[PDB]
Amino acid sequence: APVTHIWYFKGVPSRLGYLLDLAPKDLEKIIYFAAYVITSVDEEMRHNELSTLEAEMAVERKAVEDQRDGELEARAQKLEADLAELEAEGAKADARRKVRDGGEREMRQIRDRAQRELDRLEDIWSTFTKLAPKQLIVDENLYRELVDRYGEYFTGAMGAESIQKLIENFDIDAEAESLRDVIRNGKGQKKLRALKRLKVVAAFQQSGNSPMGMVLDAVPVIPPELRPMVQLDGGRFATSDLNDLYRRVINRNNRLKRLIDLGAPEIIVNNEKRMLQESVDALFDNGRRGRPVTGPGNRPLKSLSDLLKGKQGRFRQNLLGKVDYSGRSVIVVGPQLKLH
Amino acid sequence: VSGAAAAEAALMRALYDEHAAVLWRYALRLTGDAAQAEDVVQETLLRAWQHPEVIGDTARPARAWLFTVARNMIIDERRSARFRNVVGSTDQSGTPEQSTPDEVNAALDRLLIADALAQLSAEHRAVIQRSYYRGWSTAQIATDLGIAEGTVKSRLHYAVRALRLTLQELGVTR
DNA sequence: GCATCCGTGAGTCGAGG
DNA sequence: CGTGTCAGTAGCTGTCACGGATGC
RNA sequence: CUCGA
Repeated sequence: APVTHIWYFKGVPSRLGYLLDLAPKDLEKIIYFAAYVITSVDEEMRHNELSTLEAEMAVERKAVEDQRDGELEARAQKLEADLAELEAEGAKADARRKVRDGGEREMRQIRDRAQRELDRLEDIWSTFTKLAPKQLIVDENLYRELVDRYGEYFTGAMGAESIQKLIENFDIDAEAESLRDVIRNGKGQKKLRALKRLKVVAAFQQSGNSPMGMVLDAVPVIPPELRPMVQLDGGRFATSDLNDLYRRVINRNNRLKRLIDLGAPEIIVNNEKRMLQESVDALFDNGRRGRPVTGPGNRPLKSLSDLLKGKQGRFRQNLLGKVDYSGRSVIVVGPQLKLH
Repeated sequence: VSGAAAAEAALMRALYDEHAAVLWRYALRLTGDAAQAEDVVQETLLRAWQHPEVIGDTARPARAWLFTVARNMIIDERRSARFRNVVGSTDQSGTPEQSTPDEVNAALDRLLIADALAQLSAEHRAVIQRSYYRGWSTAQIATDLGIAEGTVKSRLHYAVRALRLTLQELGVTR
């Protein structure tokens, strides 16, 4: 399953969020399977069938109201008959008030159970009417209804593969000139946010490299000598953390291949793809998003990017400073020595 | 119908919303690694989907069957593969870094062998450099140089002693 | 339109564990 | 291999200045 | 971990 490079999603500012004009939190919900995103919608087919789908939705709302009012009448008449029966029995009027308040409580529940169904059908129709690409649907049941009803009209997806489709269905030159039009004449409050967006978009336009590289289909493995596994004088073994990170990526990617082959429920496959995303995110930059993958002893494992960061990184520790033919000892004053 | 296949997917998503988060906590205590607990949850619920007998009776607690499957998965992880390796991390302190000796002794021998080699005939030098430097067989050198089998054996037999003469004359230790 | 919050940085060398 | 009554982290905040993207 | 300038 495709996966995103954590350097361009979680790294500030979010390079993907600047390219697709998507908020960082909305992008977090998409990649990690918390919200679907609309990739395409057949807007002309929707227009040529809007009148028919509107009448069917109106008929469905009418049948929901007719069922509510019928159920409420049967309950209200049963209440009035029970009170009249407990009055013929001669029970105290305070006991009738208990049966009265219970009936009013039951009718309130019936009316509310119907109103919730009416409000869902209002959101289902509202969402399908104003459906455009790059829209997010955080409610999973709502998206399930949209596919069950108007699935012929739109195409949505989750996870990283969806963003891979949004980058594919993305006009680099048009979005570049659209930002330029805002930049030429605009308000500095809303123009500065468009300037920095052009900084990311214009880079993909001129250079000739596709933004598709921010989503990975294959991850490279660093040669073994750079992540060596050494034997210990106690007979046991000590290995580099990178081997654990690669191992967890391999374990979860092979499990995903099993679920795809077995046709397991989409809830297991999606919740597995999310874990594969977090594993590759830890391999490249563990700890960047959320809590870091701890090893034995609550110790955060080092990632590939940790080999280059800070004073202990490759640059400062092994490139800016490194030597043979050298020594050191204590210094003592020598008055007789000459200055040279 | 197609709704019957979708009812099975809405059934798995149901037991996810009632048991996954509690099963993750249980595996989290037995392993201590959150990334490992997620792997145990996915594998436990995968076996629940493969066993309709556990998903059949709702009047029977399926939670208890999950804790037992996860427990057995965790103890199996705790065997041989973890036994040897899990101990040390090179990134972690307290582990000695690997080192490789210097090539001084090898470079000095190579310099003395290169001097003794120069004092050899072009025939002997071109035979020891094809047997020890190229590692060919006796018949392979005989095929290349267009000479007899015993000719390569004899040239090698002398050239080795010729080199021993030059080295012992320069004081090379036996 | 602005308060919030995230991520960045924080001496060099040496000894023994 | 099969698995089926409660069955649910450790650890921890005793850093801070500073800037700018992120967010109600 | 602890120490030296």
